[PDB]
Amino acid sequence: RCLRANLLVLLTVVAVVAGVALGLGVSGAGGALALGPERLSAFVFPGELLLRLLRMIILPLVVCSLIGGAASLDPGALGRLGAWALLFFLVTTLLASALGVGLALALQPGAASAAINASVGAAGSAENAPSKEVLDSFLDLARNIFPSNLVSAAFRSYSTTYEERNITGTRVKVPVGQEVEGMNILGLVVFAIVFGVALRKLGPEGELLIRFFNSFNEATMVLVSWIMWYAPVGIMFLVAGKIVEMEDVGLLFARLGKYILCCLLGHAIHGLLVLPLIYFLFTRKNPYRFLWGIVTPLATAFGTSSSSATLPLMMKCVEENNGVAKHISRFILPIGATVNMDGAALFQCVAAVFIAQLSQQSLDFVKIITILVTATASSVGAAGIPAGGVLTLAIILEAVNLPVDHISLILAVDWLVDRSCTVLNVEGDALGAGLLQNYVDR
Amino acid sequence: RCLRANLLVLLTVVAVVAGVALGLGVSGAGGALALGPERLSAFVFPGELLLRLLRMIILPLVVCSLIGGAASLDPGALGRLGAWALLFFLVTTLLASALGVGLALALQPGAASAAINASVGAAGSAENAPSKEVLDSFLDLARNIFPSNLVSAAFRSYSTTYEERNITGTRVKVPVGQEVEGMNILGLVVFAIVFGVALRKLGPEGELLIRFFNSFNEATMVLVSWIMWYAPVGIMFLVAGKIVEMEDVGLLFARLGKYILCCLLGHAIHGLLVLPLIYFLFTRKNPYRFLWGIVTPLATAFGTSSSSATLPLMMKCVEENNGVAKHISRFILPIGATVNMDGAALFQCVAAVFIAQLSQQSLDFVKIITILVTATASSVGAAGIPAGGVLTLAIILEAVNLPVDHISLILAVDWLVDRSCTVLNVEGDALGAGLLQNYVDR
Amino acid sequence: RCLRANLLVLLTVVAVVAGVALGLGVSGAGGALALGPERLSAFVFPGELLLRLLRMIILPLVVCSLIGGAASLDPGALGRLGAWALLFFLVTTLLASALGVGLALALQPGAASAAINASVGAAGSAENAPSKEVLDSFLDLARNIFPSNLVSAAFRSYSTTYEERNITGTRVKVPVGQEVEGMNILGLVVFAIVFGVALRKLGPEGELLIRFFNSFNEATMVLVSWIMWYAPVGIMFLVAGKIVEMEDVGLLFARLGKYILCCLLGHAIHGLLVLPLIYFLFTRKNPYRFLWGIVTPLATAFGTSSSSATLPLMMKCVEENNGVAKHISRFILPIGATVNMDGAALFQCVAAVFIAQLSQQSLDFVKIITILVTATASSVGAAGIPAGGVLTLAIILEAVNLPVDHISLILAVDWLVDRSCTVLNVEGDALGAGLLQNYVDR
Ligand SMILES: O=C(O[C@@H]1CN[C@H](C(=O)O)C1)c1ccc(-c2ccccc2)cc1
Ligand SMILES: O=C(O[C@@H]1CN[C@H](C(=O)O)C1)c1ccc(-c2ccccc2)cc1
Ligand SMILES: O=C(O[C@@H]1CN[C@H](C(=O)O)C1)c1ccc(-c2ccccc2)cc1
Repeated sequence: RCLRANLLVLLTVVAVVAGVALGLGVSGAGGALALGPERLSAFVFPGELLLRLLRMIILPLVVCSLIGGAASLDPGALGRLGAWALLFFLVTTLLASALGVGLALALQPGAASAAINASVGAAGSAENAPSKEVLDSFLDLARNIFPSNLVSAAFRSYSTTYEERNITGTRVKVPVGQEVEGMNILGLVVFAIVFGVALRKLGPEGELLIRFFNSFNEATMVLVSWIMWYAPVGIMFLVAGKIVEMEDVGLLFARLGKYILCCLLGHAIHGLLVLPLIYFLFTRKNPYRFLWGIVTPLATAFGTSSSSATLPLMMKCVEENNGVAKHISRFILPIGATVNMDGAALFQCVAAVFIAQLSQQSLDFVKIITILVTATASSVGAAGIPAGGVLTLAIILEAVNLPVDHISLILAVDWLVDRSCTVLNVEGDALGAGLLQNYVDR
Repeated sequence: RCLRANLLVLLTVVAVVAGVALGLGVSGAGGALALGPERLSAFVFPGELLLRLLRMIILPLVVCSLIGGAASLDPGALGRLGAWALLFFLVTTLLASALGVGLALALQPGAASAAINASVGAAGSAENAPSKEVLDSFLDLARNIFPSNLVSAAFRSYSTTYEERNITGTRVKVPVGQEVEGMNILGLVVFAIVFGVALRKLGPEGELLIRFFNSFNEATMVLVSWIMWYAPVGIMFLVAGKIVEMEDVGLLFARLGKYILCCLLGHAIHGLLVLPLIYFLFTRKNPYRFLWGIVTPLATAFGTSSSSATLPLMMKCVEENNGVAKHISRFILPIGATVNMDGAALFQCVAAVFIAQLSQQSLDFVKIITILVTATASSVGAAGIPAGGVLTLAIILEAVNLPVDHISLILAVDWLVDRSCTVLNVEGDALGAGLLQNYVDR
Repeated sequence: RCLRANLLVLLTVVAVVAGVALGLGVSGAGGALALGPERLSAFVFPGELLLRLLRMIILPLVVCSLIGGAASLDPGALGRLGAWALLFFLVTTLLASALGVGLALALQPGAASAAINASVGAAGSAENAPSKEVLDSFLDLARNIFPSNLVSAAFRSYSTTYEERNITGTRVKVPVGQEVEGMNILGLVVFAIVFGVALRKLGPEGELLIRFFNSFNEATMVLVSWIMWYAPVGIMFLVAGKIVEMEDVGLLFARLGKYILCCLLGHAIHGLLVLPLIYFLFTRKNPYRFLWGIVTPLATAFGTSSSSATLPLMMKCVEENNGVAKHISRFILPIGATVNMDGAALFQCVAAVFIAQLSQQSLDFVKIITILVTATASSVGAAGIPAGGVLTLAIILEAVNLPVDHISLILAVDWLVDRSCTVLNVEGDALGAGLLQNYVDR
């Protein structure tokens, strides 16, 4: 039934296109001048509503899916599957970062152009920042792993601020911990996996609880169906709002065309050559057909710019349309979302290479390897914190000591490239799931 | 067994009467002068303890009751029942507001009297307020519906404050969102209903989870029995404390007797003529007998002045004493508490008409309809936020541009009329439940 | 199998000893000068990680264990068991406080010595404090009992701050309530017990839910096994960090040797004479053998200095190694942790007697009884709040009006005696559990 099957894909693609058209027409016809902030809020509000709906269920779906998936195969096979999955995610993120270096080095987006100016963008506010240390970031990562409280971890994460409690002499900023807002999805993932392993360690005592969590996840999936049918309206209004919130006639594109083209080309090459090649090599099944099977979550990622929001829609589409195993999907795809960020590592590395290319820095071999490794680790470093969309580039440049004086340049255009990043991240998650499904099948 | 059956009703009526007598005697014999703030806190503390007990269980009871009630009848009948229930609540709230107009217009409580003075009450602090816009209130309503996180929604709700982030020129206050304290019971209600519909959409997978939630609610009901047996002491001490906290020899009654009489008469006429007439018309069964069946929750509402607190006691009494169906009770009565506020719409409209009557405003037909509709919507507008006992009148007067210069007059006497409001709200909820029980039975 | 059975006990004792050796060697070899704050954080971080792990599971384990234990015996036997348990905890805490008086009165640690000076310790900051009233502390106790919301009670507790809302004349600080951080484990304990009683009041409706909670607790116990195998590393690094954070060559020991010896001797006499004597008297079974059965939780308490953290390890060890009944363990040991603080009452009383002994106060009989009773009540007074490690001594001295001018003396050495306090608290909990197991068996 092609007409009914492809209806959703048609609807969300039409939603994205019509949202772009609506926003461009509104901005050209007057935009904010004809709109006002109140009508801007009402115009963006369906987007905020879709993101409120899809952030409501990631906690049930992630927790109960991992508990229902971990306790479906014995811990030996689970350990092997988790290890090969982490290896796959690490390799894909690393290949993405290397592709970013190879593109930004060649196209040279940091050539002398309008982007050389940074007074308007920075205006002295770029240097002023928390300036989180790399060690403190890794410690906050390993403290959001193994949370102090599960309930608080359902909406809070640990962030190490810096006070000035060294008045005795030579004032040095010292770390203090204070829980902030944002889900600790990494901690919940680890707790859930460990729980499911515990229930598989038990036998008849755990059958009730596995039945509970599988039923709960199936109910949440039934909610996901209806959220999915709502999603095109939210995507349309969200995209229209996010191109009405800033003019996009071509001024910022004319400013940073090489950098944005480098990022989008890197994302497409990662998402249409590298990972499809890996899938074909391993499972020997049409990767582009599989990619067409998941267009609706990809479009939702492009609209939403959060891997959080698109994941329920994705797990529904992968388990339903494509012939991916239910337990493998449950175990892998949440872990893919919180760890694999191929696009994030990609455009972080490309941004670093761009800001280094302007001012003519060297970056011969050692600094290249450094940016690769710290981008690969920051794939998960940025994962626990939702606020740090591109904030993690500052700590990278602190590690390797580059000019952070114009990091605010990307914040004007962060809303664009992060979308394609989200697309590639969910794509890499699904391709890992398919590969590991075939590996477990063999 | 009349002696054992009516014991609780006798006990709570005696508690209210003895609390009034205790507070009046203490205030006459010296009150605070003989008491001190520390003994005032210890004297009110049983009231605070009862409200802490009854706010502990509304979350379990509401969530699990709606999940156990929604998934007891098919979604078609559920949709019809929900639609006729919302229509009933809307019509009752609208009739209440019209009754408020009809009374305040006739009795004319805003005649020239001591209430004309407002310097002592306002003293310039009335105008200073957040001044929340109507659109922003509706957006916060639809964002507390569809919460971002369920756990946070168990004790937090979304409130749009206003910052001054327009330093570029012509400083205009802009909205920012920041979650505040207070349960998001509307969001939990909607999520729970949707969940129960999902479990009914499933079949054998959901039987476990329905059995879980029904068992959990029955356990919470068993707690409610013991809280109910404690409740008269809390009501007595609470009422005594709330008339010791301000002198009530008759000064404020002598000031606002017409307004308070108008509100209480409106509440009684709504609760003893209109809704009993509707019940008799539809189900043809003794409405005043049914009203006598539920005296203990009504007295608890009068003491507590929160529809939150009285609801567990009410659902216990309605399912136990009166012959109302268990599933219909579960589905309707929580939704009644968070949506139907007949008394709130009533005294909000009466307060508006009173403040308009002083200063001799017109309010011919269009403004009357405006106050009716905005009161009907603010019945649920004030529902998500517990702090806004009468705060929502300011945004109404912002919509229709009346003198808010003396809104602080009612805050001295808000503690009185809100009690009768709570009584009428729970009464309207039960009468809707009985009507819809008979409709489903037919 | 002695070699495999005693492996854990060997490992944690070796961990404590090696942590002491590591910290002393690091402090002697340069300590902070060779370390830096960043490496100090990385060196303490395994300790923080163990405490994050053991605070993650106390909520599941406490809640589900009490629900699974309360609903295993009928409410009559439960009421008797709870009453005899509270009587036992009260008597043991009182005996501990009397032992503290008897030791501090005899050894006279407040003799004229270096400890007479307090300018360096206090420096005027001792008097400045919240100065919480005793009545307000008891009210906050009874409001953390019977929480307003269960979810918030999973990570928040009620603390009455004091504002200055008496500008009308004679500015007097007035209480305001605002929820703060810290688990409301007392409220969760009471709610859980009451819930389990409700499920036992029900019959077939509750069997599912009891099976759920028992399965959930068993899963959490399975997590506890792995946390237990990790624990020695955390204990070693934590102890090393907490003796590297301050020099302990003997300066503070040379300052307060009599006071610390009094506290440790009181703890050992309570833990090795009084309670073993009671156990032998009642159950007639080797108490020191039972004490050897639980060495690993005692060492964990000595390392961690929190009865929160050690309790999962303790309930595992008591149910597994020693022949204590599962239901009795579940019901008693959590209640022991949140109520019985023998060591806390002990060193609080000893600290009071020490600060009274310096400056030559009388403390004949009435003040002795006062300190005993307020210490016995503050055993649970300090229990709800984790921040108040020794903060509760100030409100005691407010009750009985002693010099609080040098309360900051103990804060330098609070990290030492609180460890032995935690050891004795968990020890008293287990001994109560064993006694009541034998009583129920008889
Ligand atoms: O902050 C993030 O990363 C940046 C945000 N936009 C870019 C993108 O989403 O690709 C990169 C982030 C967002 C979402 C989740 C997530 C949460 C719950 C379940 C599953 C996933 C993790 C990390
Ligand atoms: O703020 C409110 O409305 C005013 C407060 N006092 C008046 C009254 O209670 O009638 C009007 C409010 C209070 C309570 C709940 C509620 C919460 C949970 C379950 C069920 C109900 C909704 C809204
Ligand atoms: O603040 C406390 O008491 C002082 C802290 N250090 C000393 C000690 O732990 O002995 C005394 C405290 C700590 C922990 C818990 C606890 C929490 C959850 C489950 C079980 C228990 C109660 C109260």
